[PDB]
Amino acid sequence: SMNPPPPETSNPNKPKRQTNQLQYLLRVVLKTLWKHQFAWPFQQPVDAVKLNLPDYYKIIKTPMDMGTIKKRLENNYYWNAQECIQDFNTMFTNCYIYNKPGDDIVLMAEALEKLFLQKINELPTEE
Ligand SMILES: CC(=O)NCCCCn1c2c(c3ccccc31)C(=O)NCC2
Repeated sequence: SMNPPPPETSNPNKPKRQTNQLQYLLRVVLKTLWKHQFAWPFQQPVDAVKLNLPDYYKIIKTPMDMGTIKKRLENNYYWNAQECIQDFNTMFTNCYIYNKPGDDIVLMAEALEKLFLQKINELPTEE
């Protein structure tokens, strides 16, 4: 029923790159999803305490959220686009794994994931 530490957003000994696909992931993908009317449940780690979800971190062992992803992008945590794409997919999958099918939160994730897929379909070829 307690919150775990959040996912890592800083690690000096992880090698890093700043690149055109990662720049698109920030400027196009993350920013598109972040501004959406259904983004708010996804903008920070799940607070299982305040939200009264004592089983959340029993079920979800790979937490991920857009606040973490935004920090990772802005703070140059990633080596490649696939790492970031994986974080988005983990976020969506967690939502579908935890929640009751058909609930509002699932519909919210689906709306964001539709846009995610639309944007990553046009991920640029690397420079
Ligand atoms: C991103 C994520 O999966 N968070 C965990 C659930 C957070 C609490 N919560 C819920 C619903 C919901 C809807 C909107 C915000 C928070 C919500 C809803 O539809 N079913 C009940 C749970």
